[PDB]
Amino acid sequence: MRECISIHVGQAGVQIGNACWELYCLEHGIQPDGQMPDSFNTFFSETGAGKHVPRAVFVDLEPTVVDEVRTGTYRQLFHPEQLITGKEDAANNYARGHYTIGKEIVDLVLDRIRKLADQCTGLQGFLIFHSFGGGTGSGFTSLLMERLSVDYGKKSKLEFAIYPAPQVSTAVVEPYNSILTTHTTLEHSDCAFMVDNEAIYDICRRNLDIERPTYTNLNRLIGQIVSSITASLRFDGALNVDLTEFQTNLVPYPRIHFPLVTYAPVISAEKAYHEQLSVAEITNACFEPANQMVKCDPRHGKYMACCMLYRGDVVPKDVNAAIATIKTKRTIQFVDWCPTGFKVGINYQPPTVVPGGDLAKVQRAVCMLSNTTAIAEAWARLDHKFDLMYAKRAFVHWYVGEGMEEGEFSEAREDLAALEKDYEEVG
Amino acid sequence: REIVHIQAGQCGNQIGAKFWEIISDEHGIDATGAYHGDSDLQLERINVYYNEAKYVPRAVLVDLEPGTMDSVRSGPFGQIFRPDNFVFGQSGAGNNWAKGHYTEGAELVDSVLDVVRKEAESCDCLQGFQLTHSLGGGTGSGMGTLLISKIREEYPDRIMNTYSVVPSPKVSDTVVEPYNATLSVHQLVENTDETYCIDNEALYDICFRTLKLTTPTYGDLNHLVSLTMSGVTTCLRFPGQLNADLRKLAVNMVPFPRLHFFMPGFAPLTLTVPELTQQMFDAKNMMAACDPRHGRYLTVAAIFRGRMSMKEVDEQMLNIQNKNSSYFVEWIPNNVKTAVCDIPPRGLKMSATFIGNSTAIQELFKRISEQFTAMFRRKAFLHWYTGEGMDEMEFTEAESNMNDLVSEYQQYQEA
Ligand SMILES: Nc1nc2c(ncn2[C@@H]2O[C@H](COP(=O)(O)OP(=O)(O)OP(=O)(O)O)[C@@H](O)[C@H]2O)c(=O)[nH]1
Ligand SMILES: Nc1nc2c(ncn2[C@@H]2O[C@H](COP(=O)(O)OP(=O)(O)O)[C@@H](O)[C@H]2O)c(=O)[nH]1
Ligand SMILES: [Mg+2]
Repeated sequence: MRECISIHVGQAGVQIGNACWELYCLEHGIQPDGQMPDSFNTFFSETGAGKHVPRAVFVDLEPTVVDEVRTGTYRQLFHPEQLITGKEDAANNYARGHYTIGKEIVDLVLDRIRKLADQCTGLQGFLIFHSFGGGTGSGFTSLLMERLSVDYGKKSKLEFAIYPAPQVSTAVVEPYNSILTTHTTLEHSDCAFMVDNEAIYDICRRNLDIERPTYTNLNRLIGQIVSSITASLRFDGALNVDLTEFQTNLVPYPRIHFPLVTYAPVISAEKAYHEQLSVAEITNACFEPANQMVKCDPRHGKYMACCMLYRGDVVPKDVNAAIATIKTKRTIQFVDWCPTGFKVGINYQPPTVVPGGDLAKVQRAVCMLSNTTAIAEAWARLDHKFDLMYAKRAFVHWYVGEGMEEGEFSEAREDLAALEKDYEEVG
Repeated sequence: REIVHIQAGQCGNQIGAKFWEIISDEHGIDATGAYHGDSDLQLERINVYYNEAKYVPRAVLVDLEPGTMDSVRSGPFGQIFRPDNFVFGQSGAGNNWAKGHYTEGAELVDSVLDVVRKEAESCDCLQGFQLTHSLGGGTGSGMGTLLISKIREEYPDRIMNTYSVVPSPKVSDTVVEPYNATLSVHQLVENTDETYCIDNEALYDICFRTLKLTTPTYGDLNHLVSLTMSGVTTCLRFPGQLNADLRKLAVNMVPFPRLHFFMPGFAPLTLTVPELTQQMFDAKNMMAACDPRHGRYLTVAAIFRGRMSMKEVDEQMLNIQNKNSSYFVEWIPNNVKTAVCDIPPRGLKMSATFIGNSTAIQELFKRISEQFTAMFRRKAFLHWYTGEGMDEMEFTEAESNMNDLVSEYQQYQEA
């Protein structure tokens, strides 16, 4: 039996993890105290009294976010030793969270992770949650990955990174941190699932009819998506049964491990009067650009692989009919060096939503993970913002004066340049 | 997480007292230090500026004139500060920078440093210092800058912030003003991370023209200074995501190590969201007496306070950024950051604050240069300085570095 350990880094990582683990508790039936009146052990551990303890490590350099959990509704679900915290944060600076401030707490975090890992028997790998635009979620995440690759070299290290957006941005140096962490994590990670904040913001404004979405709504939708992704690893499915299967199915080459994720349908709570959507409608909505999580134009790019994961009242023959209908569209172009064919895994467990949330319960849902070249369009948007700034050396001193060499700004950028070429040669 | 507040000189004390009074009225603390508010939002992050024991400010009071003790103690909030933190000397400096930097400042600086250490060492996690003073005096302008030098030599990793005010001819018209202003800017350039360039010219212009007060006293200017301090500190006082601590603010607003001089602005000066957004960027509300349309903003922070539609705030921000896109730099993407707070200030049901790192601030640094040159060619009163141990090479270096800062601002203006 194989199990997985979650690592949550920074404010964004911890806040996404709160919603995620809350939703896992509702899905499996675990009470907030850990009492549950199978494969769910992939994310939980059993004690003598029967209390289910998540394999979740919450890491932050500022106590404000973690102390929201140490006294929140789920304050009794996590052991206090799993919720690691420091007094000094990175202050939206990759160098602070990487070389000086994160170096103070990396040994403690690694010791805690080793403690959780020793309690496991067949460990697969780690699912690291973080953000690109933050000092902690970009510096300490990359430092932790570099540390884990020496110890847990054989364990897969997936990512759930939050792509910055101007509408909710907290710092102006977000592209700096996005490029810098991407350079130092591109080798150690093996399948990174990126989510763009502006896509979630647009979906919340359009579908959920929220005039000014807050982190609560975005976190709830992202928790829904992450649960839909990991339901294959939690409910003993027939596809993506392990972490290595994710690399096998979605990452043909080591440097292109950036799948694109789509989730359908997104329905406001007040719109429950609607008739339930058929398999064909949600399958078609998978390919629309109104339901994407990283806004781009996949119709231009070339698909490498595509895994579709259904949930709810879903019939296999209807899925096959939807596949046959979809495979006859000229906008779906596959790379000739990869076999042209979808992968479909169907889960019969109904989707679960948080009561009192803005997402109405649906009879069926679909999550589509496709490796496509068009996602590089989201990379260029970063690099431009990088090139507009490093050209004048703006905010560079904030990084060099805190223990990092200036020559790493260019190298990192150069790496992503090759990354961009990696998508131009393949496509 | 906590900020140690220092205030030096007559102007420093007379603006800091108003600052503490206004933020105490906002938080709910009365003159006795006891909380008498109605919301927990007021005390969510009150430990930033207060110590619990009753809530006591972290203020360290410094002067070379003993009378300013009583002038602060006779105030409505004079009895809430720690009586041990009043470090006021006997022999005043007057209006000479060298006296406050080499002879009289260097004698009290040891005791002030010990008091600052005693106040700072109690912090669980000190985040930085702030220091309210004047660039036109002898006690503030010299002794505060010497204090900053000592603190940075003692606390290199802590953010150091100031709320300096520069003199104006219509306010004091003293002949030795540009010497003190230039020599103080020469020290704030090298040993400071954040500075809010408050101008007495702007305050006098606002009080005379817009407010129609025929003879604006120091109280009228100090009211505007207190409003400015409250507006620029409401982010650090109440919970939020923008400018959480001093270092995040510095990283957000300071592109280059020396370009850290800021342009405050407040609205309304004593009415809906679009009117606030139009007035907030307007030149009549600036506290540095420069036209923001002369140069180009490097970074902008807009903080709104009160009960407003945040959707309307965002739409107005985008509309202004589109209409005034000719005045924002294209090489700093997304340089205008908007924050909203639900606690309005004292006496205003709706308010707006603007903090702008802009190149037009060099205009002010031109004035202090010009007024310097007009009395440096003839060596008007330099013998008042060399008699205190100063040297004229320091004057030349100060002028040269201020001119170099002006040149850097102009380079990044037309870049
Ligand atoms: N969707 C969503 N995005 C978030 C959330 N929290 C933070 N972010 C995004 O993350 C960016 C900043 O990165 P953070 O991870 O919050 O930075 P941090 O972890 O606090 O580390 P520091 O930079 O040192 O403060 C912001 O621009 C937000 O857009 C969240 O709860 N939900
Ligand atoms: N706006 C304002 N400016 C002041 C005030 N007091 C002094 N100033 C300015 O500060 C200068 C005098 O410096 P001062 O602080 O009195 O010298 P010091 O106390 O010895 O450091 C004058 O040019 C004034 O313009 C005040 O209450 N409000
Ligand atoms: Mg944080």
